[PDB]
Amino acid sequence: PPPPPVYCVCRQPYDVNRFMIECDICKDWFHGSCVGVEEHHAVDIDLYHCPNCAVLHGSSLMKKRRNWHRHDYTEIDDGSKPVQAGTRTFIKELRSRVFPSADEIIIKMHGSQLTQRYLEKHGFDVPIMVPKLDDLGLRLPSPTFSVMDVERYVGGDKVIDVIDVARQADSKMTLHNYVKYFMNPNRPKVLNVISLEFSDTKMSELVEVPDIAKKLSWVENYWPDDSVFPKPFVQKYCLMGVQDSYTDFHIDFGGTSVWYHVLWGEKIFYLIKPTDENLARYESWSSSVTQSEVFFGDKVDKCYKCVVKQGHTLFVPTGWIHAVLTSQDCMAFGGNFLHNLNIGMQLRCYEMEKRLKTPDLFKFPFFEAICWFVAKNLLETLKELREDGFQPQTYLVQGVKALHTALKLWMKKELVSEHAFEIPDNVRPGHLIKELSKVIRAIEEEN
Ligand SMILES: O=C(O)CNC(=O)C(=O)O
Ligand SMILES: [Fe+2]
Ligand SMILES: [Fe+2]
Ligand SMILES: [Zn+2]
Ligand SMILES: [Zn+2]
Repeated sequence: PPPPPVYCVCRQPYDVNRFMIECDICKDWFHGSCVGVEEHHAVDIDLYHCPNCAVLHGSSLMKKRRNWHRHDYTEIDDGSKPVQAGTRTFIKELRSRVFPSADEIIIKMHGSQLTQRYLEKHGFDVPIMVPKLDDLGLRLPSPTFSVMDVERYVGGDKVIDVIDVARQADSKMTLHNYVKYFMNPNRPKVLNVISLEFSDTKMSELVEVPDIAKKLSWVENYWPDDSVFPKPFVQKYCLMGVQDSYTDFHIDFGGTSVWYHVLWGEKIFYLIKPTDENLARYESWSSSVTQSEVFFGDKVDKCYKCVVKQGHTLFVPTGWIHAVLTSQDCMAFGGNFLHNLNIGMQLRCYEMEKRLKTPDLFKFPFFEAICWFVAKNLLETLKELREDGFQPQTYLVQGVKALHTALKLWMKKELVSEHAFEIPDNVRPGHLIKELSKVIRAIEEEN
């Protein structure tokens, strides 16, 4: 009668859902949580020694650093192989690079001027900087709010996604362990936390997104509360990163627009305009084999450097390509949102993600689902407008049009089989597309 199979110091049966590491001495497996080993520490450990074996054999044999410019710091430091994104060398070169200032393109405003009316008239296609919090409708915890407070409200046991910046790889850690790492001024490595959405926590109550984001948001205006699909929550993110954290050039999921507020620290955004040329080069680079070794800021004509100091708020429009460097230990708040000002661009970005085979976890939850809802709503808003002697605004027309082309396409015989589980259970696809084309045709005639 053999003894039931158990592992680790806790002598528990295997649990394929928990992170484990193997002792090179006893050949047993251990829960990282039981022996104090984080998922990100695994790659640094060559041959692991559990606490028990270490007493007579010493601590784990760690891998040896031979360079400062590659994701694999063990590689010999000769001359072959270029500098990779996120490494110490990369950061040193980035800090000394010369960029045109973002002052050349962004718009500095007062919160009271940033309205829907203002964006419909001047458009929302260049980053907007709002230095003072006044009139934005943005509520945040006081400037004294610290990472320890985040733990206090969110709870130390929550599992968050962390990024090992020098490897440009991610893993999971408890908030408790992350705050513990952040509080020690002596960091063994650079770790960044960029996707801690807290709408579902006690912390959600301390934040109220900017009025302008709430006013324009698709989810805020067109997503039915009674829908069967789980409402997408990408409205409240808490960002924590130590000095030298770095996120490479990308375009927000679903072509969303974003707002960022630095509570303390300093962040530097490298902005690239979404011209057709830039978007093309971006998709090439994004899918290239040498991506990690090419600074995208060198593949375009202008890469603007935007310093966002604590207390400031930045809004970045649809499709803009940007990278971010954490200049100082930083805590920030931000959120994403879709709107009617640049539907075409939003759809363009969605399609690019499909081609690039972007993982489901890195996209706007129910993008097509919300696109149907919006179309259904805009059809009515368009009728009512004409049924009152009014000429719909050009951008809205061009937008609803772009949405028409997209919708029609998602139904094509060969395609329809995919964008199926996405179509909300209360809209008539064909009917909708038809009623749309009709109204578009009218405005395109009686105007
Ligand atoms: O974490 C940062 O400094 C910047 N993050 C992002 O732009 C993002 O998560 O999409
Ligand atoms: Fe060993
Ligand atoms: Fe971003
Ligand atoms: Zn052992
Ligand atoms: Zn255990």
